[PDB]
Amino acid sequence: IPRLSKVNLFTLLSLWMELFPAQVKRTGLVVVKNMKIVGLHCSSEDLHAGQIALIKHGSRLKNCDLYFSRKPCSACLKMIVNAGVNRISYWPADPEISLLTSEDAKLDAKAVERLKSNSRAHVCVLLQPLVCYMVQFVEETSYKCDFIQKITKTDFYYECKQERIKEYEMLFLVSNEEMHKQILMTIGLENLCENPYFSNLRQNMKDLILLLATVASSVPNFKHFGFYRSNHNQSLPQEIARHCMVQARLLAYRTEDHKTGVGAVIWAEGKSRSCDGTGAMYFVGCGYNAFPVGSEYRKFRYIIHAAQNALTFRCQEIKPEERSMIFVTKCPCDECVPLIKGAGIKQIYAGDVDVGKKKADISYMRFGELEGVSKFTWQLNPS
Amino acid sequence: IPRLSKVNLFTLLSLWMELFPAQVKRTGLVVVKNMKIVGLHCSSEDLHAGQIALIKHGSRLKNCDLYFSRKPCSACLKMIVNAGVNRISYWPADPEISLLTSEDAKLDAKAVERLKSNSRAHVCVLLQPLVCYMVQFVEETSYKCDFIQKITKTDFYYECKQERIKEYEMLFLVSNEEMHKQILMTIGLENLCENPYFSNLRQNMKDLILLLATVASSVPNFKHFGFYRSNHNQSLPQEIARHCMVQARLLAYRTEDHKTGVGAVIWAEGKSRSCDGTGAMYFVGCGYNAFPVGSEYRKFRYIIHAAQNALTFRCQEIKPEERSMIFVTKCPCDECVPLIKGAGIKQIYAGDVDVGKKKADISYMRFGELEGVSKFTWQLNPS
Amino acid sequence: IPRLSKVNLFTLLSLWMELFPAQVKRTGLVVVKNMKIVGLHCSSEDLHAGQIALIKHGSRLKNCDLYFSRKPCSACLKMIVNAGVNRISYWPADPEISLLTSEDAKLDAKAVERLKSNSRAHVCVLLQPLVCYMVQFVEETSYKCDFIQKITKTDFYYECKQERIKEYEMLFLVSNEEMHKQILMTIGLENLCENPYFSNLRQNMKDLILLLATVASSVPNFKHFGFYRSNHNQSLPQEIARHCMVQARLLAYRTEDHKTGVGAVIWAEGKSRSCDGTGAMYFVGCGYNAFPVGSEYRKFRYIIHAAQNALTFRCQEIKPEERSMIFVTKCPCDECVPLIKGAGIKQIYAGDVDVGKKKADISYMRFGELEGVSKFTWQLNPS
Amino acid sequence: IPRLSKVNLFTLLSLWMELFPAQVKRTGLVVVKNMKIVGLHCSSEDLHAGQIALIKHGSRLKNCDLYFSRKPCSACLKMIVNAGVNRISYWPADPEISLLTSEDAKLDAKAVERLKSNSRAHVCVLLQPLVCYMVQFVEETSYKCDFIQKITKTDFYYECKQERIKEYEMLFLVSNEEMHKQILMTIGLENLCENPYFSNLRQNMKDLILLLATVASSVPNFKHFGFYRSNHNQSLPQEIARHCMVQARLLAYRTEDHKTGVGAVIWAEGKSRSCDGTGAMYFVGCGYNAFPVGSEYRKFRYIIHAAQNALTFRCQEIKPEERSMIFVTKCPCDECVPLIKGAGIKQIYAGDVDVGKKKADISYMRFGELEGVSKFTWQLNPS
Amino acid sequence: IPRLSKVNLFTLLSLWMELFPAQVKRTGLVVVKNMKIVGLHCSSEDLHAGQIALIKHGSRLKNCDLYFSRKPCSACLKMIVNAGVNRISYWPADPEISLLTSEDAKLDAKAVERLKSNSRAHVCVLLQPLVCYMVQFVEETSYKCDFIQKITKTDFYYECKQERIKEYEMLFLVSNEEMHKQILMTIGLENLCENPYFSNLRQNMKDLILLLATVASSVPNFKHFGFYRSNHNQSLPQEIARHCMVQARLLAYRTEDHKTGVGAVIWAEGKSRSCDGTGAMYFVGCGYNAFPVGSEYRKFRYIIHAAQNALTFRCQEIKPEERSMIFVTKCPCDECVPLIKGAGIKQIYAGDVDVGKKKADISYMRFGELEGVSKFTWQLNPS
Ligand SMILES: [Zn+2]
Ligand SMILES: [Zn+2]
Ligand SMILES: [Zn+2]
Ligand SMILES: [Zn+2]
Ligand SMILES: [Zn+2]
Ligand SMILES: [Zn+2]
Ligand SMILES: [Zn+2]
Ligand SMILES: [Zn+2]
Ligand SMILES: [Zn+2]
Ligand SMILES: [Zn+2]
Repeated sequence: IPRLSKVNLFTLLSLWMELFPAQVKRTGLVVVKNMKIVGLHCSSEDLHAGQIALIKHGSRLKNCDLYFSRKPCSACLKMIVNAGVNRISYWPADPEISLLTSEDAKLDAKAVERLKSNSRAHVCVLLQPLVCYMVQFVEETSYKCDFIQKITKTDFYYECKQERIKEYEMLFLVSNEEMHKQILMTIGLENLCENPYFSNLRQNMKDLILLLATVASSVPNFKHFGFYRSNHNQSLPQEIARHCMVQARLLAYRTEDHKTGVGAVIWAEGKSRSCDGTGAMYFVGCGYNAFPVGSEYRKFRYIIHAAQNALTFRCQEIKPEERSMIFVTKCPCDECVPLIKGAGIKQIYAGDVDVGKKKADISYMRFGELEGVSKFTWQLNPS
Repeated sequence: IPRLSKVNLFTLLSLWMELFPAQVKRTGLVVVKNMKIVGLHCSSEDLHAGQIALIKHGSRLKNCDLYFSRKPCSACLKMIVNAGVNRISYWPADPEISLLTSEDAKLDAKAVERLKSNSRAHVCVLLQPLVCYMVQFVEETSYKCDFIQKITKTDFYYECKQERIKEYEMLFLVSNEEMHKQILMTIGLENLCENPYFSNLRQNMKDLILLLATVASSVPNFKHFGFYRSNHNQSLPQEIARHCMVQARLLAYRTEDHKTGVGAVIWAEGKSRSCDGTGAMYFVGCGYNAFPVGSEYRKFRYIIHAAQNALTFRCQEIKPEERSMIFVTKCPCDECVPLIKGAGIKQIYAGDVDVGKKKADISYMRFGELEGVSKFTWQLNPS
Repeated sequence: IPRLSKVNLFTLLSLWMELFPAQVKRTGLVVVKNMKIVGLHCSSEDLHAGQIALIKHGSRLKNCDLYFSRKPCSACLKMIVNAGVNRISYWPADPEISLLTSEDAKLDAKAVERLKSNSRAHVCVLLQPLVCYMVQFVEETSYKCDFIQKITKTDFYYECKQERIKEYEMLFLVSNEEMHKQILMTIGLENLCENPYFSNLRQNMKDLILLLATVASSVPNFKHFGFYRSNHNQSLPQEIARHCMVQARLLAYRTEDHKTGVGAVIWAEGKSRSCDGTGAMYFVGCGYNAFPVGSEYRKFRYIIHAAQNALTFRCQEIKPEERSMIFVTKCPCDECVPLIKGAGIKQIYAGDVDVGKKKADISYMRFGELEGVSKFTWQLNPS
Repeated sequence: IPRLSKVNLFTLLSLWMELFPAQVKRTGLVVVKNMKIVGLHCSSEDLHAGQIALIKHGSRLKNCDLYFSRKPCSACLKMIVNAGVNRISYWPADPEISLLTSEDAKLDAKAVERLKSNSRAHVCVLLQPLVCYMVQFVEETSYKCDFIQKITKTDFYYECKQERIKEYEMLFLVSNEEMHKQILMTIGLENLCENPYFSNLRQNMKDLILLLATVASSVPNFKHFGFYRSNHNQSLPQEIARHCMVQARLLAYRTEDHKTGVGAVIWAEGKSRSCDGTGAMYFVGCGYNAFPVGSEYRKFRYIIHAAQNALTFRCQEIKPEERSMIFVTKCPCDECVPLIKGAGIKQIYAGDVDVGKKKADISYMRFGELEGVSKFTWQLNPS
Repeated sequence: IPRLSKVNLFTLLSLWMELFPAQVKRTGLVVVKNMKIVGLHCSSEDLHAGQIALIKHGSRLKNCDLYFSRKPCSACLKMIVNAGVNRISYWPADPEISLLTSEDAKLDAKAVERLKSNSRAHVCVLLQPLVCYMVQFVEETSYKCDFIQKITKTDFYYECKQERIKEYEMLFLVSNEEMHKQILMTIGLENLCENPYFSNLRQNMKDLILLLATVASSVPNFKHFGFYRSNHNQSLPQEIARHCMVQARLLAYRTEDHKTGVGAVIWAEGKSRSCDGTGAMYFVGCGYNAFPVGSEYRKFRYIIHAAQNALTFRCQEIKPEERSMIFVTKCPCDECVPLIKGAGIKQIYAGDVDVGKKKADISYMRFGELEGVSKFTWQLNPS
């Protein structure tokens, strides 16, 4: 099966983080340390994505790969290169200081280039072309996901997917070819301004947005479907729950071991005010189905599930007093439910498609009779 | 004087952690990083020792030596090797999935062997033969310990020692040679099934259990003896206090310099629910008398006391809101009492034998007149 | 412009930490890791500076540069070298155990020498001579600082300067050459007892005390001037606020190339008891105006402000429930105010000379319109 | 079987290197890098052992453990601590500048002590007590060695051992307790001047000399026995061949889990002048019959032979123009002969006791018809 | 005493290497690894300095600081950064492709700037201002050097110094204000084109050429003075001997703390053809008087002499077949002569001013009767 690239996932997550529900445009950000995500940020109405990462992490940004969805401003670049970041990737579309307006915006882009030159920071573009079968694979698996299939049991997917394609291309892409060349010249990408490198970057940029609109439509806003109980115990806002579930869906395409991909993400809600664009919520960990590191490949009994990787490679600890949520694309197995409950995760969001089913090596019986953790599943509103 | 080996102490502590007061058998665990204990776990009624370590530590298990008291199951082994552990030692007896019953257990043991070979971490047995004088030295010092000597002032020790020997032999040892050979064949120790490598392992396994029963009897349940106030402020359960004190007694035999060994262990009680087999309690730090690292050797003004090493080489911080207590085998000196009080440790458990004594380079006067820290000492129940 | 030496600042801060408001004398301490300050400690009436560092840091003292204001005692030296400190600088004045009295004091100093020889850590003296222009540069800038200039708007600075010169000479210096030679022979600096290496050390010691009394007088006690609100929300004690502001003033002289030096320090106040000599307050971070690490380069557009450096290279995290204070020598700019507010810093202490100004590349308009953060500025008491 | 310690072997080899045939006494030296010998030196009539190592290695002494047979003088110590050596072990009998005479010698020892104090090099004594069965094991295995058995088939061994004991103890040991007491006071070993540490060190020193005289006598100068060919190509001098064979015989006691021990050493003869005390010859590599660096568990099929270890962990390369010879205690097997011939080793010195024998997992048939390499075997002089 | 800076000495040596006797201009180069010189190169008539370093070192240029005397061309820069060099310092007077002529030269400079921008290696200028007493100190000591004093005992020094000042400033400096201003604009040094940074760089550049002309005149071509034998034996060409002696004379000012600074350099002559600008002659090692590294500090007894540092920190080995010679400013002591003779150095060049003298802790008696090593001393031609 096709496997999503690491730099393509961190780029896709950065674009998705820009769409977190809430002259200078919004910017998402992914902070990656040792090829593991250690933070997902968004630009609040007060601060920037590159400045929130400095507040949240500080000197811990040393030797970190930062993936912005817009080129960071001069103020936001000097602070992160001083922190110690070694790689700053960005989406080659309109930067943070909107060039589609100004003298200040155009002059600021020049300052970034001078700052990029005399500094050792690898401010570059890590965007990569996808595999030919990747876009077909994502569309095929999205229609079979636990969320589209749940609605089917109640044509709509393609209709909703087209709207996301329109919405995510007037936001993450410069439709005009002449406008994009101006931006690429202004942000120090002259070698990418000439064909076929201009068309290669543009095609791949459109290629990744199609994948994002395909994944984002797999957890759709449609006919009042959301995450609700089957009976803290309070549900998240539906916009946040769907956004965090798409993050798990994106991680599900990093799966390497099984033909069916599972991805999980852990989010916790602070009890105090926060400077991030996500609000009180912050990112705890993420993971996907994979073999143990080192190629440790009965074939399913040597895999680390999505929930287990999230609890293993987590940056922030689970605060007992806080409300911490986990978003698993599928029903947690009998192996992961004790770990999720044991780790102190208060709420579980998943798709109750495999619930109650016993297989040869995996079982989904503990999820249904789980006590102590609130389980929200994709379904119609009981009210 | 004989000095306990590092791998022998981590093996003994793992066996002792299995006896923490509270198909698949209980397992103790010692997580060691940079030759320093950074966690003492036990198998809860819900989770496993290997899975609890993943929850408590996560990715911090990287480059860690884990000492189980039973061979971890395939589920627990795949997670810890994924986290990045370095050396998975285990007690070469009945594994976690009990072989003394089943087809599922035998298949699971095979699954570990395939995972052991595919993976990189060294799943080995670090059990070592004891020094010839070690067992005699341990018995000699245990009769002169601050707890047995306190009892005599108010023949019994050997009577209690024999009972522990019987109890710990039917638990940590396979008495039947036929049964043990089946286990060693099943758990991949084929080259330890033939003599003299079969009697060597069996003798050493029995040799360490004799040492454990000797140390465990030095803090005995006898004539309603426990840790009570000499007159939070609430005492720990007597089973927990004695268990944590034997941990300090085990560390006291790593004392390299001074003729009398003192060991200390710090435990803290969380205010929330926990997934560990020890309950709300968790391990903060441990230490013993030793010269400053790097062989920095009066001969007593260059020694780092047991309390000071525990405060120095501690994994978890002392939470001011939590109830944290320290178990020191001997009365804390006038040098360690301010450090224990200053660090925020709420309770002190020790043997008030040296209390009030004024030696040349060491004094025990500040312990008696200590304000702000609850002091529990080995004595009769006042009520 | 003159730039303060890295080891001269850590030496000056250690002397200043000894003056934190509250047989054995007080001792200040600076813990430096990777050339960044990770702790500022004083000596409480119960504990020592070298023992408080062990409590606050523990094993985190590994590979740390410790700058004491007095030579640590044998008890304090053995604990820090056990932790893993590599370099222990000290002020070559009277040590912690006062030699200006005793047989116990003189024997303890000899014990340190054996410990210093036996151990590996570099117990040395890093005091360095100042630049010729440095001493009058500090005096010139101090008279033009935001605090002396504020008073003049309401011939006095030199009277304060002389008083602190007298106060800091009878405290940090041994005026008698006979007494100092005895101390230097006792504390193992026998090669510094002979000229010209005896007058060189004494001259350097006098130059730093002259510089310290110059900086300390820049935030004077003249009249009723203090840090009051420009109408938690409660002000710090005036002695603490002035002391913490002088720390920022000392950091302001590490400014890389900018003509005007700005320094910031962040302090937080815990709600529980503490063992430190500073009380409940602990040190969060420090910084100064400087270009991004790696010598990055309109010239002001590529500089990291004092507040931004403090937020980046901070050891402790900003606890939302605690009281956090930042002391910036100049008025925070429009770049730093969102970061200080975003980071959760509850109170701002700063000057108000530049408030309301609109320069070309910098503005000070958001400070006046700041909501949610208490602002304290150098002014007379409104009451 | 008793396995010789690393620091005991490097100490034993340093003593043996002092006996290389050729006010200030001759000194042997072993240079160890990554626990592998990278040089064997002796004090020439012109230079010192510590100065020859600097010439032969230079900056390569960085992070190396040097094992002298006498405490290096001030000139030798300052040059090797400059190079960057890690540990400088020595035999605590009599330093290079002999104290059994002078004011200059006594003054120099004090200079070494001051140089040790202010430097970070671990100038220590790594001498360790032997295992109880070690001395008996060496004695019994020496009568069954390939060289004593050869003479037997043509009571003498004990007679040769006794005279070696007299010679080696008179040279490597200070017989007078008072005289040795003075030396340990002079060379900064006061803590070893008090019983039982004075008797422990003295007993351990005699234990290693007894072992050395046992190993040295195993390749005895009895009658006209030596290493002769079986009718370059010229034989080494018999004193050199016997000395180098004992080196290969001392390595034989590092054997890992194999009842019969095999050790190898490779020496090459330079075509030009040399500053070493060994003459034109230099040390190429050493190795003992042992398992791979990890574990390899028919059990003989996974053990690395002595010749293979020497060719693997060799410091100097085999120059085709030079005359290089290898000394192996046992006859090279059919597996090692192609490697020795292939590596370019010109001459082989061995014991032809098990030559021509074909065992199950090992054969010795290729040695008899080895073409291109001159084979010298322990035998009586043909003429 | 003033001490020459590291980056300030490697700059001086690079300029001096340009003057090695033999459109595009000759360029000297210093390759520095771990703050130790590992190569001195000059631009041959067929190759460039940056290309000879690649041939001589290859991949060993990784993590090396290269100090060119002219900015390397685009061809030379791309290969050295491909090798993995760390810093490329240069003398900001005129690049390799001379700008004082062309369109090709001006275009080439732009290519270097683009190459430096998108690459990672620090192409910077490490030139530093001299200490105030430095220039006077060198002028005073040079008149008292072994070579000026030798001629004096046979006013001239100042006359030769002025000629070197006239020659070296015409070559290493751009006298015209406008021409140097244009070059700094062309080579991407616009930040140094504005006062006072234009006058600062020009003044410091003049200070070093004055320093170089002062040192280069300390070994003058006055009358028929040269290095001739006191009583291979063949001497070097007088131009080469004087040039190599000035290298030693330059390192004499790197001496840690001695009024009598001593510097040494070792050179060897290959028997075959070479691509370097120095011919078959290549650089072996260099050194100066200094205390042992590691804070080491009868003061002269703990000083590693210039010859000893040269042998310790040599890069190339002393090949017996080649002709290798050492240049020491002072007469080798009785301690360094055995090491120079032992290391295999064939010839010694020195100043026989203090030959035969016997001080307290140093003697110069062994140099007079040194057999086996050819000795050449500064004297009049015996013909
Ligand atoms: Zn921005
Ligand atoms: Zn699962
Ligand atoms: Zn388990
Ligand atoms: Zn104590
Ligand atoms: Zn102290
Ligand atoms: Zn600012
Ligand atoms: Zn010597
Ligand atoms: Zn063999
Ligand atoms: Zn070139
Ligand atoms: Zn010398």
